[PDB]
Amino acid sequence: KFVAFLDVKHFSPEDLTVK
Repeated sequence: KFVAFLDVKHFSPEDLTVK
């Protein structure tokens, strides 16, 4: 969840891991 390094973007199509 929240994988965009934006910390303000709901979800992302480039999810790699839990991070």
